[PDB]
Amino acid sequence: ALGKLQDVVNHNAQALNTLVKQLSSKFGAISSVLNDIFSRLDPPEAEVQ
Amino acid sequence: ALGKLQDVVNHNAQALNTLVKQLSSKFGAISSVLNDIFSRLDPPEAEVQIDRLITGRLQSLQTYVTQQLIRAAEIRASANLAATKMSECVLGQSKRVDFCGKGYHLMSFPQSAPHGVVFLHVTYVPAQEKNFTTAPAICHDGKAHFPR
Amino acid sequence: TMSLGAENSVAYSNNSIAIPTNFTISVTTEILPVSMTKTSVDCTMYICGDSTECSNLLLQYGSFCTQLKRALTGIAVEQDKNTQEVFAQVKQIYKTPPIKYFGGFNFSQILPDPSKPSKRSPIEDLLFNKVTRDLICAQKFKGLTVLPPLLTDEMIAQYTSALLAGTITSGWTFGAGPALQIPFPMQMAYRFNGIGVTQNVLYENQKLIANQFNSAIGKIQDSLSSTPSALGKLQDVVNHNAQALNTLVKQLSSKFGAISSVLNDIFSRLDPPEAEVQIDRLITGRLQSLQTYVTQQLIRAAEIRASANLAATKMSECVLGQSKRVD
Amino acid sequence: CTLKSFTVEKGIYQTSNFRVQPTESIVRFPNITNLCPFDEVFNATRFASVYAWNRKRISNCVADYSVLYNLAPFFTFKCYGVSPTKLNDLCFTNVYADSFVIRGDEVRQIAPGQTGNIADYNYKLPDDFTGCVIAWNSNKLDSKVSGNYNYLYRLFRKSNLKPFERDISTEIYQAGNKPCNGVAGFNCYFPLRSYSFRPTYGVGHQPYRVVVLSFELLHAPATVCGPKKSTNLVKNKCVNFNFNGLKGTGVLTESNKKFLPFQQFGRDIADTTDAVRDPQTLEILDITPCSFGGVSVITPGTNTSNQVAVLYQGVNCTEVNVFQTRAGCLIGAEYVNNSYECDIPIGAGICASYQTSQSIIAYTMSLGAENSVAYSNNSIAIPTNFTISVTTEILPVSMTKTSVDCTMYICGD
Amino acid sequence: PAYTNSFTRGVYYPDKVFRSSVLHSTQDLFLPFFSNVTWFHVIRFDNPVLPFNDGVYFASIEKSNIIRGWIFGTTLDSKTQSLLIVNNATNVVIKVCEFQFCNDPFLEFRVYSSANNCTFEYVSQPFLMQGNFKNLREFVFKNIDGYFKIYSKHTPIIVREPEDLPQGFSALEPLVDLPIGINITRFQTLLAAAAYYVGYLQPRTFLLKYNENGTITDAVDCALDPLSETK
Ligand SMILES: *[C@@H]1O[C@H](CO)[C@@H](O)[C@H](O)[C@H]1NC(C)=O
Ligand SMILES: *[C@@H]1O[C@H](CO)[C@@H](O)[C@H](O)[C@H]1NC(C)=O
Ligand SMILES: *[C@@H]1O[C@H](CO)[C@@H](O)[C@H](O)[C@H]1NC(C)=O
Ligand SMILES: *[C@@H]1O[C@H](CO)[C@@H](O)[C@H](O)[C@H]1NC(C)=O
Ligand SMILES: *[C@@H]1O[C@H](CO)[C@@H](O)[C@H](O)[C@H]1NC(C)=O
Ligand SMILES: *[C@@H]1O[C@H](CO)[C@@H](O)[C@H](O)[C@H]1NC(C)=O
Ligand SMILES: *[C@@H]1O[C@H](CO)[C@@H](O)[C@H](O)[C@H]1NC(C)=O
Ligand SMILES: *[C@@H]1O[C@H](CO)[C@@H](O)[C@H](O)[C@H]1NC(C)=O
Ligand SMILES: *[C@@H]1O[C@H](CO)[C@@H](O)[C@H](O)[C@H]1NC(C)=O
Ligand SMILES: *[C@@H]1O[C@H](CO)[C@@H](O)[C@H](O)[C@H]1NC(C)=O
Repeated sequence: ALGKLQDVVNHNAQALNTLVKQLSSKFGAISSVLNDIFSRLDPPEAEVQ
Repeated sequence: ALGKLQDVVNHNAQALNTLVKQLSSKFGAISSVLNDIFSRLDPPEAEVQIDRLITGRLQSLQTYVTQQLIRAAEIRASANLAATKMSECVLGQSKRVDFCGKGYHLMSFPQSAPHGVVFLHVTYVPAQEKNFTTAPAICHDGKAHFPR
Repeated sequence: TMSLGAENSVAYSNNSIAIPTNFTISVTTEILPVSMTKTSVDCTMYICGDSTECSNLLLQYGSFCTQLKRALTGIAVEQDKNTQEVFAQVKQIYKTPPIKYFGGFNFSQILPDPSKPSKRSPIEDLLFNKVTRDLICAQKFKGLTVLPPLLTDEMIAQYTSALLAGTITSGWTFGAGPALQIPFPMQMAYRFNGIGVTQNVLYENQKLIANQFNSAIGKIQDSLSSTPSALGKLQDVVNHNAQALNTLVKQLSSKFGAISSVLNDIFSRLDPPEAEVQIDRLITGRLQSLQTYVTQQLIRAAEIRASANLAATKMSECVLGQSKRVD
Repeated sequence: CTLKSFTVEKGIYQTSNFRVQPTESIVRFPNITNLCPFDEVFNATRFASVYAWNRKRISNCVADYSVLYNLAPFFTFKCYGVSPTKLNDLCFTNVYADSFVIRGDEVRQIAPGQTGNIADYNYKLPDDFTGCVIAWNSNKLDSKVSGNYNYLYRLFRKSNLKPFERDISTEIYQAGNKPCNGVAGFNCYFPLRSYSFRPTYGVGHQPYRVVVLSFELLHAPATVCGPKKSTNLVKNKCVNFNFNGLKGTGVLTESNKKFLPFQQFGRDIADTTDAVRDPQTLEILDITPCSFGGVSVITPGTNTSNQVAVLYQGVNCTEVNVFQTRAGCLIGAEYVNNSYECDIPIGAGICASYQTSQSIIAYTMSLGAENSVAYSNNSIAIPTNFTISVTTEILPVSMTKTSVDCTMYICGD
Repeated sequence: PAYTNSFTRGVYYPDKVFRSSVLHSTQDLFLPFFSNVTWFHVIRFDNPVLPFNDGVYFASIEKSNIIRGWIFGTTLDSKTQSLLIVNNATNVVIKVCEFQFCNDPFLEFRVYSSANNCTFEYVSQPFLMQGNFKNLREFVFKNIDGYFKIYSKHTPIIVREPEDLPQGFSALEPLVDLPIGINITRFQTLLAAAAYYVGYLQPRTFLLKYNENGTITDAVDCALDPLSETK
């Protein structure tokens, strides 16, 4: 019935879920926690990470 | 004449060719090939080069996907226009000017085409006109007479 | 709380009809964008400025300097085509007759004025006076240029006059096929006979129709007056292009993760083994900013193409004939 | 070349950009001849310790940084922000030298990032390191045991130190909330631990005289710089310039600006260097880029001819037949006073085509023929015959569906 | 004591860069608009020990030579460093010589506590110092990791109600940039009517407009009201 009405809602839901899930995805780094990288590895390379 | 259909085909071909050729461009590494990097350098040093390469390739793929989405939106607008024209011209006469061809629309015959549709609009075009003296109405013996 | 409107109450009944007894001719107006501001960027100058070594290091990068220029050229061609599918639908350029006695009307503010050297109408004169080191020269020294349109203002004015001289002399014949001369009191009668009103109302109230039309033209002349919020749909695209070009010349002063923001300071303070580590982050950031600008320009060009198709449909239906589509 | 093909179609194609190359080089530096004396610096007998730094903010000089290249063996140069061999052309504002006799393998802790005891409560550097670090083996001069009490070393502090902050302290530490009142009781001593030395000591136990002099590269008038020369200053000529380290290209004309006595440099709307002050006698200049532009080639087609027409976009025919339009300087065509349909769009309403010898002609666009439909008070035009015509429209309806593989395109086998 | 306002005064050139018709914004140490100012009548010994928290906005209203001293220092008892600055007709006497400090700051030069080993001196010729327009003299101060910047601009001021900081924008250009490494955290004036308009500084974003003559005409503080925040 509401195909085009639920389509936009599902698209927005998927977009928000992807955007909130890519925060726990290492973009080529040691880890994904900001504090752990800032404190538990080293000051200098923390900037690069 | 047949350029609107070749346009999308050539655009997709050029996009695919550019995406393939993007694999032969060093994004800041010693070589485009990955095995030579993973064989001639140690893991920690080659890690930076392979990360630069994977980042460049992912960015190129994302740019391709964005261009494909924009082109798909444009082609969806074109397909909706074509459907409206086929539904208002073929499936019945339309009194819209220039919509079903230039002139007084009479018929429209649809035909298949590669990645498109080629309509055949039949239009009524007057010709061989002559000048005549006209008037809004004529006067009778006391009443008026307008053309019905 | 927002007011949705007034509160009317129609009195429905088994036997009750409302038949009008007087007409009120009114002339409204609509604003539709057609074209945009064609732009062209310089890859070897926006990314690398007076930094030849930077060009030698960017040549290794992927073919990103050839797809963005191609996209901008396609956008420019599309914007140059939108001014031909709207303002150019009649092949023969018509000319208004010398005398001005079209029925009893006063088509003097829409027809071109030969006095001023612009060959435009008072309405067009009022329109071309409200839609606008300098910033233009500053953006030029960094790749961002503005290509001039194909059809100039005089050609568009002649096209609008041709679409107007064929609408007064002829009716809807010059749109379909060859132009056919028809008196204007009769053209308006045939147009009134297309909404339901018989032709026995115009010929009996022609002077009143002429006066109402003149008053409507007069009120339209004051609707596009000093009031700023009139030509908002034409200045919005200009402001968007301006804020887009300003956001792109501002990105050249942002550290994308380097020790500086000049391509001539990193290559004069660091060494080649370490130069390729801090000079590539800035290049990557500038390429991302340019790609973002190109994507925004593509979306804007798609919106402008949709608006131009709508304007062409309007010019074809409303101007080149009569349309029975409400609103 | 720009589009890979040996058969180009009929149209206008952007190829490259017109640019004028420089033909000279300006390296005007501030006229100064005095040399920074190195007697009051690390090259001396009396040294200091980490308890009391030796910070000498030197003045303007022409000291060449390539002088200590023949210093004692094992002279490390870890420049975290600059390059060692490049310290011969940059003009620094002010150099902040330092001196200390830190002992042991903790020489790596002097560099930024490390959080050793020396980096915790004996010394600290900001996270920029605008200079270099100079450290060498100091054993032939510190072999005797008489320098033990002369080389101090602080102890732990209840609070972290500050970068560029001296830590001179002589009180007694107080652990928790129990003041020992001068006399050293339990967990309370004086942070004046003297380093122990020995002539025939270990390799890692030997002290190292370390110099951590830094700089500051900014808009302030530079004082110290490398030894270079100076040349004349041209005005109406696009050349290279190296004014006070600012390297770039473009014309250097005379400006009518109003630079205040304290304003040296000058930027534009986009934060780009548009004007600079000469390091010599005060003169206001204007850094304008070289005369550039954009080219465009008008080609009638590959297999129809071999002639072309260049379109220098944004040129007034006085910066590069010849035709000056409102879009550039078209060089290679001729403007005929006729009017035809547009075949090759150029700009400003002046298209081109390949018509009759055979040459590329330029002409104003023809909007169409001129028809004058007579309008009288009583004149109708009723047609007397019909001509059925069949037109055709070409509209796309679909697109080739594509699919990509990440594990095969982004990453090979 | 009293409290005068600080309407649109306390703006200075942050960097040494000429800009024409721009809208720049830096996170420097300016003076908050519409802030309290410790109005002290030194006509009467008004000699407080006001701190030097992140800067000061010392101003003065006099006739000829009333206020001529801005001695600095933090622990001014016997050993701390200081910054003596008098404005005699010849030149400035800028000094950093640590020496004795007398409790009485009265001045000719009469303090002269003690002379000893110094670290830096300055005899700069460009000294820091209509009839009805007596003087509107303000002196901005700030302690950075490097040099000790000093901003000032002597402008005429009209006569009006009892002396208060007038309304009107005026940028402060720098005069001296002497290098120093002092750890000063206090303030002390010297004089032999007065304004003593001390105003404390603090970090705040200030959007400042530059004219086509290289002069600041107006500036937002971006923290006063939501209108400025939107501006
Ligand atoms: C007339 O209208 C009323 C509503 O007011 C309705 O109830 C009634 O049935 C109608 N009668 C007829 C004959 O339509
Ligand atoms: C109709 O309304 C118009 C208002 O513009 C008025 O001028 C005219 O006299 C009216 N005519 C009749 C018959 O009411
Ligand atoms: C005929 O038309 C012309 C111009 O349209 C006008 O000047 C003239 O008065 C008209 N004559 C009559 C009788 O309507
Ligand atoms: C049309 O209106 C203008 C208004 O300025 C007037 O000057 C002109 O005389 C009018 N023309 C006719 C034919 O009424
Ligand atoms: C030396 O440099 C100063 C710096 O401004 C300048 O005023 C002076 O003219 C220069 N003298 C010579 C001989 O170049
Ligand atoms: C080109 O130069 C001529 C002569 O100096 C001048 O009149 C004209 O305005 C110039 N055109 C442009 C576009 O600069
Ligand atoms: C009308 O045109 C047709 C061809 O288009 C022609 O054969 C015919 O003679 C013309 N005249 C008529 C039908 O009266
Ligand atoms: C600041 O000035 C106002 C107005 O003069 C006064 O009421 C207030 O007590 C002063 N002090 C503080 C801390 O607000
Ligand atoms: C400067 O003086 C203040 C005042 O107590 C002090 O807290 C600080 O440690 C001193 N040193 C620096 C570098 O601020
Ligand atoms: C701005 O500078 C110009 C330069 O000629 C000068 O004429 C004008 O008086 C200046 N205006 C102000 C307000 O300083």
